[PDB]
Amino acid sequence: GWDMQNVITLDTSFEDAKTQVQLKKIHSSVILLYCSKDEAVLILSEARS
Amino acid sequence: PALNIAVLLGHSHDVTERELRNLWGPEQATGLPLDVNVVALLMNRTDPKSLITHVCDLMSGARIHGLVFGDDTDQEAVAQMLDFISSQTFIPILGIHGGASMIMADKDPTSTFFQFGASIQQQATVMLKIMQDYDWHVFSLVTTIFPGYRDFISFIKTTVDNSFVGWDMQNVITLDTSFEDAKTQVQLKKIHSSVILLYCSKDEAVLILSEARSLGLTGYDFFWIVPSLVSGNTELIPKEFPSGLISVSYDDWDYSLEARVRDGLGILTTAASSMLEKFSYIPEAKASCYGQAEKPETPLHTLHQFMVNVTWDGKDLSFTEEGYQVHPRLVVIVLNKDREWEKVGKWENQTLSLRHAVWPRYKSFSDCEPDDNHLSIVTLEEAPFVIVEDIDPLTETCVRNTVPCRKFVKINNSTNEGMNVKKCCKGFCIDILKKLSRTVKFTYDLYLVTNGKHGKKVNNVWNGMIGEVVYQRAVMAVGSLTINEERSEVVDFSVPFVETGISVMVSR
Amino acid sequence: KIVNIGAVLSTRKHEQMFREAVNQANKRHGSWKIQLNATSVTHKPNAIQMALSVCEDLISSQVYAILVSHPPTPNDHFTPTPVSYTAGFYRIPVLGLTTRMSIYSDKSIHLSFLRTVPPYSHQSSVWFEMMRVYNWNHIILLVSDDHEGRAAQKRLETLLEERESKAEKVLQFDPGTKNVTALLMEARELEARVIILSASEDDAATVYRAAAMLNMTGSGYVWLVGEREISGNALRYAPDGIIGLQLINGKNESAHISDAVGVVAQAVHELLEKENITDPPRGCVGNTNIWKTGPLFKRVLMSSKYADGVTGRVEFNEDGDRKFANYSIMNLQNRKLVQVGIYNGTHVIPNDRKIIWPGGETEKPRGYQMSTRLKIVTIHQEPFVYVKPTMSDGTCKEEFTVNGDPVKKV
Amino acid sequence: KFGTQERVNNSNKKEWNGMMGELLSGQADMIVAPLTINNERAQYIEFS
Repeated sequence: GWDMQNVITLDTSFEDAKTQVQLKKIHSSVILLYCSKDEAVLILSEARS
Repeated sequence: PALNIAVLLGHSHDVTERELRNLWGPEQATGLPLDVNVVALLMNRTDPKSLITHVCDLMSGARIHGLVFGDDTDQEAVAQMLDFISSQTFIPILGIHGGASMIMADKDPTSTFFQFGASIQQQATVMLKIMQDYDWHVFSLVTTIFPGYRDFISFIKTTVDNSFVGWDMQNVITLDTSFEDAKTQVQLKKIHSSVILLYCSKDEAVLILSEARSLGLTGYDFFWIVPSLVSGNTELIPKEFPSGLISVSYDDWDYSLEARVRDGLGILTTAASSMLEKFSYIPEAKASCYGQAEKPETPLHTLHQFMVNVTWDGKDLSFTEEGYQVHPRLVVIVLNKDREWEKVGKWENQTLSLRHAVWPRYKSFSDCEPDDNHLSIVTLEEAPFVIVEDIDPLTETCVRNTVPCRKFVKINNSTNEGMNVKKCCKGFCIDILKKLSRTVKFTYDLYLVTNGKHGKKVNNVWNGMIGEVVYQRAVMAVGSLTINEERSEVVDFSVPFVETGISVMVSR
Repeated sequence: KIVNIGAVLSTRKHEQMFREAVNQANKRHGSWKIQLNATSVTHKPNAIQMALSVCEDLISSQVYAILVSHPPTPNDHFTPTPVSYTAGFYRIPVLGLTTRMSIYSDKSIHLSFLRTVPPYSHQSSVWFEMMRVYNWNHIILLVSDDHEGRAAQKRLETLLEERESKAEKVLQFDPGTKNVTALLMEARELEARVIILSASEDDAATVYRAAAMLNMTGSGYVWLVGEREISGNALRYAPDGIIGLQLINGKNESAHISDAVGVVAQAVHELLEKENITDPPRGCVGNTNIWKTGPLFKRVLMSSKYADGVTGRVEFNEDGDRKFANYSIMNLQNRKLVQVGIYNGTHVIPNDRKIIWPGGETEKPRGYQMSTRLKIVTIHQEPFVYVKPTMSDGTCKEEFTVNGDPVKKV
Repeated sequence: KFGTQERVNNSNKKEWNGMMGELLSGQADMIVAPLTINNERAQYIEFS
């Protein structure tokens, strides 16, 4: 049993209106992230916030 | 006897003294045991020293037993000054329009200053009634350090804790510090799809709404409800206000200034009449504001207990102990797509009546994501599948295991129009629809069909659920719909979830 | 360049010392850039006289802030109310010197009203600190029906919310009521023994007399009250062992005047370096527009902290009231008042003095007394609770079971 | 009445009747009767 809840692509910037409603959709407890290290820092900071 | 009542208006209103006198002119037995000699006056603008001088001069010369003040500007500083003048001179003052109509929290116990407005408690009650009517049970609460916010939050919590609706108050947000600088954003980031009760001044509410738009909190399913404190001057609409911003206020469209003056004069006359019936006679006003009269100055008989139970022209304009109208003329307005405050609902005799039975979707901004997850669904009442019932008398909302559904019921056999009554639909098909909604993750606005009955091609025109679906008035039909060849040709059917043939039933 | 500061004071020497304090502040900050001209007026018996006088003399003088204080006459019936309204019209900040009334704490009524003394409602905070010291959990509130009682009750309840605790009861009585015996009778049956009172002096005296008459001031009871309950007539009937609060410089005028002048001067100096500063309106009549930078001035004042205030570190909270004031806990012994500790901004520290609780005992009494008279409620259920009428003798006839054992009846 | 959370007609406030009202109002400190325990009653009072 694999639960592909959603597959989100953060195409735009990581602080604007989009990529905030998208990140709110993650209700699961495990998140597989894939990006560059500099983008990983921003995404994880936003997730912490 | 003779009762002197002074009516003060500002220069902005295009109203003349002659018609102020005529407002108490036709002599239709308005005053049964007394004769009212209305004296009117207009001031160019309201500033303190002129206000005190005018009130004192009218008290001295005209010997007025009351006062009716109508202000033109929105200066909130006039209400407390009027209250202070009433406390000092024991002159019953009635706030009518403008700054005089701004509700004050606490007034001097010795003051007889009443206002024609709605307190924050009544605005909270009407907004909660709106929320209950549209099944917005889940909601949040964002406030600031603006005065009275603690009272508003306390009243909201008290009403939530003592309601059978089953409210879902997610959290209480207080952006006390800087909005876009400090940790406040983090709090604003933990709000999910629900109704946001926002309470703050307009200047900072613009910033709050702009930040919310920057945080993606202004989607199609986010409904912002705000009180009249922020929705002030209608003509001033900042560009940061999203469309569909539900608000409540005191109506200035229908309830005109002349009606306000007539109501105030009627209330004063009725209170004076009841006081004449109860007490001995109408007391003379104070001698003068000045002079420092050596006296307790408290009248033996006052107009406080007589203003509590007042009825005029069939309207119940009674006042509470604090000075709030028992039946305020509250109106519910929204910001439509044309960026203009449009009236939607009204609040009369503790009942809220709305023009829209079901909430229409409003595009918050020109760049808002188009609404595709909201589906309009037709349905026909069938005994085992779709059971239609009335609202629960206990909780005044649709009960569990049912869904809202609006039926367009005609007024009577004479007229051709009708009203949309929100009943509760349940049954097999409703359960299937709920499961489909939970699985596919789509919202719906269920509504019964009144044109036809199960669909029929007459004059090459379909009616019923088939007719509504084919003509794009709805997305899907969930009712007890039989899959037929012509219907399958006209519309696309899903897989049959229950086998229903044609059968013959007879008495045993 | 010249900046006017207005003042409404009680006695001529008060305005004289206010003027010399303004001069001292000007010399300290430097008058080369801006000169602080001080204008002042005495109080008048009529409130409308104040309303006209502030317009004719204070508003017409292009003042930036008005410092208001109570009159020499012991009357304290909302004396600074008119000024706070009139200067509130133009959002001109008003500094309350010795006004401890809490109705002004509501910024909704008074748009711009600062003060250097905490109001009576803030006294509740001190009582909460006592909860953390003597471990008292169950209390009775005796607030009044006026605004002070409601505000004090609300603040105490809000403070107790963080502890996930609530007061046992909140008894409310109308101001100036001769008979209050019913409330004390209702409070007597309650298990809690900690009484907190906050009302006017006459009501406090009436409640004290009723409590003394009802044997309410005996051992096992503790009384916590505000300043108004231990000053004046309320002192003469005050039972022994009560604990009240006194502000260190509550009745002092010199220190408050000096500190307020200093803080307003510092705020003016900090404000005048900003751009597009608008001078205050001149003349009460014919000028209806609000001050453009009035709200900015109030925000500057509320965000200004005095360095070395005579009364202490002057600091204003979000409600525009003084924060972190030194409270002296005052205890009544053998019909005399003695200090048994001091409360700083956050904590309470006692002294070498021994606290004498009511009843004469020196040991700290328990917060509440256990009630062994449990009031039992029961419903008539035939298989469980048979109910039978009694005879004229007061008890119903006794029966026996199949084993012969008597059946117990109550 | 055993006790049931009922909406009073005026002011629309939840109020408990019967033994529940007597216990919650302080007139009684203990209920000893065939009182069925459930979610609604256990929210406001504590059962042994």
